[PDB]
This record gives sequence, C-alpha cells and structure tokens, in this order.
Amino acid sequence: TPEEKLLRAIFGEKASDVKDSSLRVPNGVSGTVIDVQVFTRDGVEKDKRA
Amino acid sequence: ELQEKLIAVNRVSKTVKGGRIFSFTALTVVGDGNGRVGFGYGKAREVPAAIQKAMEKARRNMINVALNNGTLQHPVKGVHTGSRVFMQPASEGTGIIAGGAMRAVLEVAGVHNVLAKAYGSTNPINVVRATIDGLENMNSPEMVAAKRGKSVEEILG
Amino acid sequence: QDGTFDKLTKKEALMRTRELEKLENSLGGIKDMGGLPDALFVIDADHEHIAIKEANNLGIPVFAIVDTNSDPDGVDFVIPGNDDAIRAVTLYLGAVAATVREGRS
Amino acid sequence: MNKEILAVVEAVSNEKALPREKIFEALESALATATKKKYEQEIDVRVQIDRKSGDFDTFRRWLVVDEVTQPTKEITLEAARYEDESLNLGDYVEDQIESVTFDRITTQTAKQVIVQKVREAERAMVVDQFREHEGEIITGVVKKVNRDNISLDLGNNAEAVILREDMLPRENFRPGDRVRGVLYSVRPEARGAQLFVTRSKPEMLIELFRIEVPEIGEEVIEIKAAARDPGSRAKIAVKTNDKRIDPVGACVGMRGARVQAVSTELGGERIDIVLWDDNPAQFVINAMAPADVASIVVDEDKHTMDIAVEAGNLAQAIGRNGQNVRLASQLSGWELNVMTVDDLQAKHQAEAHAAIDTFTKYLDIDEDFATVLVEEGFSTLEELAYVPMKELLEIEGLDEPTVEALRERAKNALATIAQAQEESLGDNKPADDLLNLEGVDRDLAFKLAARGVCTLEDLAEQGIDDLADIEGLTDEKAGALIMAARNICWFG
RNA sequence: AGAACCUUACCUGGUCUUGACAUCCACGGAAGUUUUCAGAGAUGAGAAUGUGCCUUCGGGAACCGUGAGACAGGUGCUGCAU
RNA sequence: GGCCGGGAACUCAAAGGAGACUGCCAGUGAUAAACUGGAGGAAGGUGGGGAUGACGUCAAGUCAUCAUGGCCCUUACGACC
RNA sequence: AUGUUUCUUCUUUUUUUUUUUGGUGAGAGG
Repeated sequence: TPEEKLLRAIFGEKASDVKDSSLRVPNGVSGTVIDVQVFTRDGVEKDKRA
Repeated sequence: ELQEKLIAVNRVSKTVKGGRIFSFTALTVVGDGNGRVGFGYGKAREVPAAIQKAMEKARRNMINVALNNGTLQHPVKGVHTGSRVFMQPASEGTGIIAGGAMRAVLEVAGVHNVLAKAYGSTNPINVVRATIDGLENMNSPEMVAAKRGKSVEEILG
Repeated sequence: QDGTFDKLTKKEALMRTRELEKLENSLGGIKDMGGLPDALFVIDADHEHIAIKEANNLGIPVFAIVDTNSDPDGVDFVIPGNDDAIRAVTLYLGAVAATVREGRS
Repeated sequence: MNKEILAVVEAVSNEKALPREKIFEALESALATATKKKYEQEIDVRVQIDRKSGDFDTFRRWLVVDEVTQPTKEITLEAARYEDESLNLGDYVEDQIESVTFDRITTQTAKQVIVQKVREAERAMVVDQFREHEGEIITGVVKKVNRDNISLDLGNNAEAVILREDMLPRENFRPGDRVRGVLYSVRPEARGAQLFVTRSKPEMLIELFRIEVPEIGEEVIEIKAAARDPGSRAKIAVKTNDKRIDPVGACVGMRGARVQAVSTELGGERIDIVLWDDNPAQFVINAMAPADVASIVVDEDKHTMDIAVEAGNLAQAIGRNGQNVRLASQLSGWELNVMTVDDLQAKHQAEAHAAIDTFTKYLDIDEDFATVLVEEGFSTLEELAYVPMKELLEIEGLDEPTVEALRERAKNALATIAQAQEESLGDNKPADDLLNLEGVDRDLAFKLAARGVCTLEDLAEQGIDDLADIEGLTDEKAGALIMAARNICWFG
C-alpha cells in the first residue's frame, strides 16, 4: 500500500507488516529467578553472559 | 398567465448560390384577457422555434388598453399600412367576431362585444400592428375626462 | 496571476493578455455590477444614441446632458450644458457624488 | 524500499492533490508519536524523513526553551548552545536514537495520520472548491436517523447533520433516502459534525427558488425578504429592475409549475409570492395577500401598523392561528395589528379622547382647543414640547406667544409627570427599598421605577430577561441585584 | 491490381428441372476409397468393398440421394426509388 | 572475404523528447497590425512535402462491391458443362 | 448568331429500467 511502500522504506529492516516476536512468555505464575544455566554447543560464539 | 394563442405559418426564402432555404415567418399574440395586450415578431429555420422566439418580445410588448367592462370605448380607426380596419362599438352585443386572423388576436384581450371589417388589402401582418394601434390611441372615458373640459363629471352627465 | 503560462506555450499567452486587457478596459470594473441596473447616466447623446434607445425599452429612467446639436427624441432628463470641458464635467461629477454620498445610507 | 517511498509520495500527491511536504511532516509526527509510546518515560522525539531515499532518522528532541519545566523534553538555550552555537529558542537538540522498526503498528499509525492529513488537506480543499455548495442546497444520503438529528453522507468521507429544529415537522427519513438541504453553517470543531444542514430555515426557500427560477439565478429578479412557517406556509417578496419582467409571474411559472416544484420539495408547504415595494404601506398591503386591506395607519415611533379590513376578510387577514399576520409582520419587519374598519375608528376615537383628556388636564386648555391640537395631529405632550415652532404656528389661531406658553406648559407638565414618577418611587419607595440593594445608583433606581419596579420586593420578583433592556444594566449586574434583593426580602 | 480454360455475366450446341448454393421434413445410404467408361465435356452407365465415436443401446449430429415442398436463385429494370 | 579478435568513438538501426515563435535588432508605418532586411542556427518566416476535401452545386455515377421498395422470370430471363 | 417540352419538396410528436501439539508407556486424584 502507499503507507506499505514507506513501511518498506525507512525501517523495512522490519520485513513488511512485521511483528518480530521474542520468547514473549505466558501467564498464571509469579516467582523469583534463582538460577540460570546456559549450555553452548561447541563452535558457537559465547555471548557476554555465557 | 401569458395565455398564448398562435396563428401564422408561411415559408420565406433567401435564394443563395447554394439554393433557397425556407425560413419560417410565424406570428402569434400574448395577453392576459383583462387589459394587457402585446405581440412578438418571430422567424426561424423551422416551425417550433419561431413560435418560441416570438414569445420574448411579446413579454416586453404588452400595452394596456384600459379595458372598460371587457370591451372597447368608442369607434376608433385602425388604419395602418395595408389595412384600414374600423373598431365599431357594440355595447354588450354578446358577439365576438372580428376579421380573419384578427379574431384569434381579440380572444387574448378578453372581449365579448365588438364589430370590425378589414378595409383595404387582406393581409395578416398589418392587422397585428393596427389592432394594437387601434387599441392604443383608444382611451377610456376617464382619461378623456381627465384632459378635455377640466370637469370629469360633466361629460359623464 | 499565479499560473497561465505553464499550461500551454508562451506565444499563446500574450494573445490572452491581449484578450484580457482589451476586455479589461472595455468591460471596466463593471463585472460585479447587478447586470441590469436601475439608471444610467449619459454625458453626450451624439454617438451614444444607442444607449438612450436601449435604456428606454425596459422603462429604465436615464439622464442626459444636452448641447446645441442633439435632439431630445428618446432621452428623459434633458439637462443643458456644454460637453467639451475637463473640470466642468467633474464639477457635474462632483455634484452627483454629493448625491451618491447620500446614495449609500 | 527506497524508490518505493518516492512512488508512494507521488501516488498520494497525485490522487489527493496534496503537497508532498505536508504528508512527510505528518508521517514524521506519526513516527515520533509511535516512538514515544515504546519508551516507559515521557521523552520528546523528532523524526526526519529523507525526501529522496525515504530513509528516516529518529532523535531524542530537546525543545530549546528559556526556563525548563520538563527536563525530559526541554533544554536551556545555554546548554543547547554548548552542543551547537547555531541553536535558538524553539529549535530541537537531537540524540542518536534507534529508529522504530516499521512494523504493522507504525504502519497503522502512519495510515491514520495520512488519513487525518487528507481530511485537513484534500477534503478541506474540496469544501473550499464547493464554496457554492457551502450555502446552496447540498444533496446527501441518510446514513443514520437518531431522535435529535439525522446524519447525512455527502460522499468523500464528508458527514453532515440535520438537527431536529432544522427538519420539517412531517418529514420521515429512512437510512438510504436522498435529502436536499442548505448548508447554513460550517464549524471547525475537533469533535462532532462540521457541516450543519437546514430544511426549515428561510434560506432553503430562497435557494430552491434560485434553482427553479432562472431569472433569480441570473440576478434579473431579487428576493428581498422571506418569512416561513416550516412545512405549513411561507411568503417571499420579489423585486426586479427590468420593467419588461413580471417578477411574481416568473416565480409562479406556467400554471404555477415552478412554485409547485418548490412546494413539493418542502412537503406541500403553501408559498405566497408578493411584489416588493419601496413604500412600507404598499409592501404590507402586498404581504397581507390574499386578504384585501381597506386602510393602513402607520405609527413610525412604535414601528407598528394598524391594518383595517372588512369584517368578512378579518378571519382571512389573521389566518389560521394568526399565521398570515405573523408571516406578513416577519416579512415587512413591522408589528401588524389587524382589526375591522369599525374597530379602527373606535380605537382612533378612544386615542383622540385620551389625548384631549391629557391636554385638557396638563395644559390648562379648553376641550375645543385640545380637539384642534389632536385634529392637527398632536397626540403626546412630548410632540407639543419638542416639535419645531413653525409646525405649531401653522395651526389656525395659534400666535407666537400662545405657542411659547403651550410649549412651556407641556415642558412643565412633562417635568411634573417625571417628578411625580420620581416621588412615587425614587424619592421614598426606590430611594429606601430598591436603593438598599447594594449597587443601585439613583439613576438605575429611577430606570427600574419607570418599568414599575418601585420596591425591593418588585426587584426580587424580576427575571434577568425583564431587566435586559435597561441602559447600563448588564445581565451579570441584573442577576447580582436581583439576588441581593432576594437575599434581603426572602432570607433576611 | 494483368481478356488461352477460368475469369465471363455475352454466343453455339447438348442437358436437370425442387435445382450450383441454404435450412428444414420422411426414409435410405454410413461416411470413406481406388479404377474401367457412352461421351467434346457435362452428366449418366458400372465393378471391387468399407464402417470413427457416443450407446437414453424402440439409434442421432458431420456427407449425399429420391419425392412434396416453403423457398432458393436474379450481372434482369429502375441511380430521378433510397 | 570487417574474414577472426578488439571497440561503444562513429555511419547506420530504432525509440521518448529536446529545435522555431516574427523570440531579438533597426528603418517605415496610426504607441497596433505588418512587410522585409541584420544575427546565430540544421532550417526563417504555414523549414520541403503528405494526410484532413466546410456549407453546398451538378436532384453529377454506380442497382455490375454489398444492402434494399416495387417489377417480371421462378419446366425460365435461374442452373451445368 | 443559335440553346424544346411537359417534372420536384419541406418542417411541432414519439420514447423502460433491474437483479435471484499426535500416539505409546508409567504414576496419581474423584
């Protein structure tokens, strides 16, 4: 659409009518994150938290 | 309103090197029936436009006659170029007859009692100029009591 | 005043200004008139005789300055006065402007 | 991507006849607003779209101000000039910020702002081009019927409203019906209908006649006045400068065809067409049609006219519920009193007797001399006191000494009547009771007492509307005085 | 914008007359196919043999005959009937 | 043998346009119209040419391009070789 | 210098749409 040609222009890095979703997780439970494990298959770049 | 009444149709031509093109002179008359009379002169290249173009002049040619009791005043001379028609009085004679192609003109003034006779040459074109011109210089008894005598009631008796 | 050249050739538009200007001075500032007025003032009836003919057929009362050579057959208000002067016609025009100063209120 | 911005700008510019610049300014504002919503904090944001590539940079805008009220969106001129010496009050300082990805959310916001810009550009220019329609009889389709208004669709996303007072009393519209009406008001309101359409006001009648009568559209015939009882009866006054044209006959048309077309569009409203006259009395005679008027008496001072009719015509002159006299009065601007010839003569005899009694009582003249003054047209003590001495000297039997004595007596009588009014209220009643009301000066107390408000109780009983005509009394000051009077009389 | 047959509507002679061509009506022949002939050719006189698809499978469209036809055919006239 | 490489300069090939209008200069002429010289240009006055045949005249020709009212043949004026 | 005969005409009344995220195995609650 005209607007969609401008949606392709500036931040078309956002595909078209994009909705890039992270691991947006669901509800029902509270909590406190006590322990985080990160396992990396060998060869892959370790990020800063790993 | 304008109470149309239409009469005339006959060809006229031009005779150019192409040929002769039949224009159509058509005449009529327009009036209320109670005092306002006046006509228009119309012609075209056909019949229905000429009766429509003659209308606009008849809107601006209505001339009053001070219709006394839906008739005339007194015998007046409608002499014009080609016809010398009299306007003979008939005070409620209850007869509406005038000249040929003048009768349909004197339905639109409204009258019901008058006599006539188109003296001279029997032409439909000098009629409608004269049958208003006869009606024009005609005046009701009040106006010719307004000027002569300088006593209105004494000519009235 | 804004366009009139960028829609056709430049050669055409001077004919338009020829059409505009010669119909500007000859149609005057009378384009916002009421079309059929109530009166018309005549300065001289020698060659403007067509007006006093035409202004009489619709019953419109129209004036007339007369000089020695013209006829009153058709005009309504015959006023005498010489038609060949510069300030005197404006003295006539200053006189009617006093009336037109009342001819607005 | 890049070339697509140019193709969208060109398509929208050509289709909506809108400046590309106005579309970009609005997209920048839309993207700035969409960016502001992604931050938890209230930030100021400027977006700039490149006009060749369609690429866009987003800032943290800092409105350069003299005094900072919002440190999250505003920066002082001294601090802004530390970064760029060229900045002035009202400029923006920027901050490298990640431009919002053009998702379908920003896309929807951009679409909404474009649509809103088109309403304030394309649709605004369409309304400007339709300057005639804004005033003439627009045609709409009924979209919705409510109890209090009808919503019309005019096309091109333009909506108009007919209010309940703007409808004819017997009209029943359904959704999908076509309706004509005059656009009488355009309001630039931020919410609601912008276009107000009437079928009840006199302008609807005038414009229907303009469309149906070519001679009115060509300015050959002028409508001078229109008076209307919507869906029942109207009167129009017509004038022409061309003596060859009957203006009434032109508006009626052949056998009434033109006036019947207008009447049919107005739900069978009866339309009288009258000749405008420059003489008020002759114009009122014409306005009273179809009733025959026998005589008119004009009171110029009261702006009223007494209309005598034959006893057989009285019911026609008044009309059903006074409709004929009311429409004639609205058309002329005069107050019209319709009576019989016998009643007019009885009224004039009663007025003459009251004037004779007044002159005999106050001028110390005999009844014979008072009768001569009334026969010469004097009805009030004010006329006798103030009229030019020449008019009084034209009366047979008045000499300059007698006229001077008569004027002195009339002035002394007016002064005695004024003083007796001031003593009835203003020297005792409105000098203590009505004066007590905080704010009443002696002049206002005498103005109140001239209306019969002589006491503080009389003032407590008034409405603001009853006092609105008193010179120097505003509605607020009237309301304050009435409340002060009520506080003393009813709550003291 | 091209007269050996053709074109050709003109002429001689020899021929069918519901006909060169069209649609329809009943029924037959399937359609198809090469070749021997009275004859100038036309037309007409013959012999060997064949038979795709749908099958509501008591048969139908694409092709011709014989018989009644309605018509068909008209470069036969009227350009001052258009 | 542009035949075999090479080239996008160039003829040619073919498209959307740029190019001309009395635009400018002077004399003359009613400050107009306007003729024609001076200039540059590929071309100078609708640059050379074609296409488009106004209202209409010959009631000009054609029924034999086709259509089509009457007329007659319709065992023939129709049809075949 | 000459150029038949009988032969031309003229304007006011006709016109319906519109479309009918599964299986298996184990455990548990009622």
